[PDB]
Amino acid sequence: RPANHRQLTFEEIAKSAKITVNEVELLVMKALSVGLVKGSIDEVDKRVHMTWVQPRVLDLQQIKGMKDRLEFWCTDVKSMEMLVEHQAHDILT
Amino acid sequence: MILDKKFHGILDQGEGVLIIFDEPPVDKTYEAALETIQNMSKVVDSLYNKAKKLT
Amino acid sequence: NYNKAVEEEDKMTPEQLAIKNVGKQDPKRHLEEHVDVLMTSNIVQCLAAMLDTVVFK
Amino acid sequence: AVQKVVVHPLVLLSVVDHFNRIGKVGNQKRVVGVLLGSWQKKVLDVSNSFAVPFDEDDKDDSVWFLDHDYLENMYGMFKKVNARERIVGWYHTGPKLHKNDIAINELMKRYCPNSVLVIIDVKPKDLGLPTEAYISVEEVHDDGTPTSKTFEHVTSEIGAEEAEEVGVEHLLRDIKDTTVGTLSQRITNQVHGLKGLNSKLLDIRSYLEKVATGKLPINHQIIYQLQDVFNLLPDVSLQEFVKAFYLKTNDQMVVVYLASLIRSVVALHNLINNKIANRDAEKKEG
Amino acid sequence: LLKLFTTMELMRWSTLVEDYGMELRKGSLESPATDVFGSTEEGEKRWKDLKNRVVEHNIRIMAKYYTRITMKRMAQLLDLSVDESEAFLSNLVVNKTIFAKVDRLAGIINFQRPKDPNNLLNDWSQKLNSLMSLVNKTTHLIAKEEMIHNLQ
Amino acid sequence: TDYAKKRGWVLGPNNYYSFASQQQKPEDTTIPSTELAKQVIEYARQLEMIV
Amino acid sequence: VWEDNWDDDNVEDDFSNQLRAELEKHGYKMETS
Amino acid sequence: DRLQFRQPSLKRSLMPYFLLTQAVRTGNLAKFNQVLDQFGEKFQADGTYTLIIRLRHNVIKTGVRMISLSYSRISLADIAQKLQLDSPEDAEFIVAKAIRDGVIEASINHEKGYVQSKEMIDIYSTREPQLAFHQRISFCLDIHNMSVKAMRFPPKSYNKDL
Amino acid sequence: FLDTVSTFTSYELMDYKTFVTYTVYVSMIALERPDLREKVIKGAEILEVLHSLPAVRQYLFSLYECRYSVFFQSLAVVEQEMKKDWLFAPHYRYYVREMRIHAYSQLLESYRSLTLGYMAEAFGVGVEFIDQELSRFIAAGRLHCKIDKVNEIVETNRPDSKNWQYQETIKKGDLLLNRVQKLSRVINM
Repeated sequence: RPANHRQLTFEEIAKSAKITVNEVELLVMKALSVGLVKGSIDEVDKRVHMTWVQPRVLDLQQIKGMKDRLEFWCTDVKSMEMLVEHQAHDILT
Repeated sequence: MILDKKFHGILDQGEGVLIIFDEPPVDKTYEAALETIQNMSKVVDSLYNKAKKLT
Repeated sequence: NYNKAVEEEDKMTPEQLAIKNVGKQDPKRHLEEHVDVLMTSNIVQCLAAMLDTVVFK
Repeated sequence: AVQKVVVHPLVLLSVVDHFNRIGKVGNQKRVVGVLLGSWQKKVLDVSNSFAVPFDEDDKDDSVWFLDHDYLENMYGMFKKVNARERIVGWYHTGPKLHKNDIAINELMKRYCPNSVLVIIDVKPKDLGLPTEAYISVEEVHDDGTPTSKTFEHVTSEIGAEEAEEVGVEHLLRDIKDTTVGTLSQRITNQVHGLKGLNSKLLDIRSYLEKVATGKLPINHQIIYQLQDVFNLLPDVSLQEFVKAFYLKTNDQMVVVYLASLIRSVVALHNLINNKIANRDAEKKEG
Repeated sequence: LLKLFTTMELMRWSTLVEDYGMELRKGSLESPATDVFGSTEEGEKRWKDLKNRVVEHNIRIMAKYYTRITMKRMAQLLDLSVDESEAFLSNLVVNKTIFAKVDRLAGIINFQRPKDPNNLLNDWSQKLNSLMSLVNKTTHLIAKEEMIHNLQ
Repeated sequence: TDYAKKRGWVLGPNNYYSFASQQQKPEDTTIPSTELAKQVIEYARQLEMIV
Repeated sequence: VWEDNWDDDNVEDDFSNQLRAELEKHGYKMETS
Repeated sequence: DRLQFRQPSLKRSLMPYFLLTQAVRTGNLAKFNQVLDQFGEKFQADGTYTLIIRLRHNVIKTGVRMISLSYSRISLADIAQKLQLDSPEDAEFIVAKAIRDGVIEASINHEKGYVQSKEMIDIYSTREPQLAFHQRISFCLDIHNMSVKAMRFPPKSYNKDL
Repeated sequence: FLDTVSTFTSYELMDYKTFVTYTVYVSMIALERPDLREKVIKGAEILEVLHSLPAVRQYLFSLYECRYSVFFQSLAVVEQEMKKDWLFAPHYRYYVREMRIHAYSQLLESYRSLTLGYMAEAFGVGVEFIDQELSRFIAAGRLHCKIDKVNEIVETNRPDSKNWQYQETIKKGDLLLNRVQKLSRVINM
């Protein structure tokens, strides 16, 4: 999930890794100890926030989503360029 | 000592919550207020010159 | 600080301007410098829309 | 080794001479010129350069023609008249990177030290910076491909030291200086969207084309960092930056007070002279 | 030494209890352990202040990470009383703990979330992230654009 | 009876519940930034029109 | 200064009906309230 | 009241009306209702007693307006008993009529019979400021901008003849 | 009254003890704690003349010490002595209200939330009187923000520094806006 409330909780980690709640602190401590993730969470209730990460293998849904979000970003920058430049070029030049 | 304004802090009796805060940009509102107060005399003096030259 | 440093004399200007009104003795214009100060101050206004575009998309 | 380089417009105007002395023969191939500079200091500074007869073949790409006697004679005479500049590398005007450039650059890799490569365009239609410093160094690849010549992009800047700014400014008489203010800023704020739109839009087409219709692996490993950096901004909700918008908007209010108050001060001489001058000129006109 | 080098994982010292016991038992190497424990009080200060030194040093290591370890639960996993943890905080007041945030109602501590001046902190982070995306995006774009040229 | 078909609310255990009260989500600061940019365009226009 | 006479007249005139001074009554209201 | 005028005519002319014209601010119904007709001769004998018979019912409106300038939330005993009106119906009704105006905000609550309220009338400081004074910036820059036109055109009207 | 060092017993207009007795009100009320600590507390004038009347020392150390238990019990002497004077009587209402709101701003300045127990025991007065006191001094006096009464504990916020420190110029902006509208009225007429 690249967007749409990336913030998560330990229920998915404990559910997918069949581990108890007392070991998730050592799990994220080892995750930060390896050095592949720099996740720092300022949570109050138990939550799981992550940071920069690399797939390193493959992602096809992120290639298609890369084309969708990339074309959306490009047409939005173009829409702002034509919007501002449209009348701005005619009134200021 | 808080009434003496030696540090940032405030007391509490009902809840006992301690809060420490500060306002760094002090030189903005002072210079701005001085510009407004000094320019008020400019506009008033202008109204005195125009009010003198007209009526 | 320079604006106030000029306004401290601009407070004394309406006296002479209220006494003589004939001839100019000070070679300083006191206007184009403040216009230039406004030009340097318009960078915030011109770049505010830039930050609006960077934040927006 | 080298973090940034300095390229003077004299060599690119020498490429303009390369496009001037053609003679309408109909070849206009990638004429290779011998780039000169100062390799002593860590930063690279190109002062001037010269040319060398370079001709390729139509069908076979591996054909390359250089000259050692002309290079040693131009370098000997140029070093005799100016010993402060020596050979550093070369440059070609071809917009496409051919495979023969490893053999062309390999000669100046054996005889000369590490040569820098610069790719430019034959037509001044590219809006981007025409100069790209490509260092000739061998890098180890993670996938296991054999070690080959790799062209790493080194940043470049176009600046003049003492006189070329005066000469260019005198020959143009149309370009403007920095001139901080309204026009020089709003022009950038209007055309910058096209300055990024033509480059990014021009790149994503061949990119998306070579994603599905691509072969001959192009080091797909860097694409993970590409989309990763593209995903380093996952549409922040701007919740925490609201106070920053209050700070920047407060500075905007400061600019409002400065504009209204300062312009109100400027209105003094106008809104006074307009009366005292018109009434006295009218009462004393006749 | 490797566990004390860096990235000290939160582990139980009971596994090290028998390691120190056999460290006193074996005589082939590091033999003068009884000479280390020669004095009746010096060895007790070295042991108590040693376990204190690591139980504070690991706090100094995890203080860099902003993961909010919730030391209230850590005191439960470590099976120790909160009074000596308050004494550990009495060692932090001289160990430069001025960059922290505590709570009156709960016991959770916060080593982050400052006043966050938008002109310095968010400005710096936005500079590194935005500019890093600008020049970093600039490298692989034309770099890959030059890598795809070899196919012709 | 008439207000149950006119207002269209929920009927709890002998109590009237109120929904959709102060539940509106604030803006994402995207549109007001665009209208602020347009206002800046109007500021360069009106402030610099005669020139 | 006639600007302050609005508040001074507001509280002064407001207390003109009853509890004008009220400072002498606190000494008797301490033990009773 | 009389602040900038010092003459011994409006004082004696205003003495009978003084105690009541100050009594309007506090707004006591039962006592001042008898105080008016107690010694009231001239101001009620002026004729047809129209504006004063409307004032006797305007005391509650000036009082509830003094509440509008006063705290917003209404209690069940303290301020309801203080205003001599113990009725949770017209209290919440009039307060709701003050909520629909848009100048202030309030709320209603019922847990054990008393009317509770969070009484959070905190100003827009650090609470959506851009949407708060956005129209203030646009409007102030529009008025000051047409003022810039009002300092650019008169110079043209000056140099028009020369 | 900063030059009181050069003053002497002048039987012409006012005695020295009457001059100090008259300036102790404008100095005790019209000044804040830093102004007193810099002007009078640092100066030896009040330190020398406090031995004349022991009451003034009580009204100065009690106000500076924030002890209302003796301040309200002994304030009746200030109320009775404040009036029955030639020039100081007609203004006796301003010193009372100004001093009460000054003390309420003094104690309420360093205190964010205040329960009715510590306030009622500190001031030594019933809650029913301070209720209408604060009720009249929040709207009429305009000293702080909205008061809290959900738990019978006075709890204010006072956001008068961060945003209001910049909003102190909006009054000169509106009055200056009407003044430049008048400037537009001077145009052509």
